[PDB]
Amino acid sequence: ADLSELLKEGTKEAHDRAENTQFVKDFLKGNIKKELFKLATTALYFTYSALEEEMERNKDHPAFAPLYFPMELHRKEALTKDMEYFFGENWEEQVQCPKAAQKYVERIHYIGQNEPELLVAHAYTRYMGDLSGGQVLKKVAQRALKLPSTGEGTQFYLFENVDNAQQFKQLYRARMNALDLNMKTKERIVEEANKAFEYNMQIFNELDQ
Ligand SMILES: CCCCCCCCCCCCCC(=O)O
Repeated sequence: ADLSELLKEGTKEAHDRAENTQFVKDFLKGNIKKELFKLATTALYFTYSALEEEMERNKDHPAFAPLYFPMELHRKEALTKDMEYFFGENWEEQVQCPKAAQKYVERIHYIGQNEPELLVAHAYTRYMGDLSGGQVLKKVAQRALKLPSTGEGTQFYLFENVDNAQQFKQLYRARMNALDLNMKTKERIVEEANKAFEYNMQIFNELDQ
């Protein structure tokens, strides 16, 4: 069956578990204060820094190259702007990676250096969710934190180079389903995606504290 279909069915439960964490339910209610949002944003910066370093490393690898979208998808530059807004120009000295995020970052580096055919599990799960959810999450955070109308602090959530998210999600899915993969590796990709949702849940719960 289609890898996209296997990922939908094989990750529904782990997806729902992460969506039902206390941090997510508080955020969507607007109950997320600035300092804690700065920590959550720090976690994203280190996560997407790692993910995009590994996608660039495998940009020519046949099990990943069709999904290399630096212009359309990469978030590191956007997150850098958000970190500069929330912390100021010397933001890099002010942060440290949260422990569960550091564990996810290590797993991304391992996957990209040792099992590049699984890197899609992380890219799909992160960027397809980002594209669907960006506008909703941006509005919630701008209102709750009273952020500037001009978009400072929420550039992570805006895909400046994706004209239409539903058309791009469709293109991305069709390319993923066309990767030449047997059922052995497709099942590992589903298990790696569930692994990602687990790291996701662990980062949320570390934020909740
Ligand atoms: C989903 C709505 C809340 C967004 C708040 C930002 C905090 C993100 C924590 C998750 C980090 C990525 C983990 C993963 O790879 O799944």
